[PDB]
Amino acid sequence: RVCPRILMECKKDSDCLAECVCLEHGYCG
Repeated sequence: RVCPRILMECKKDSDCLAECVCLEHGYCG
């Protein structure tokens, strides 16, 4: 559940660092 709250763009879930995932807005959780 390690996914600090940051708003960066993302194309796919792997694009985000840590355990974060790419949410509907196209940004990491």
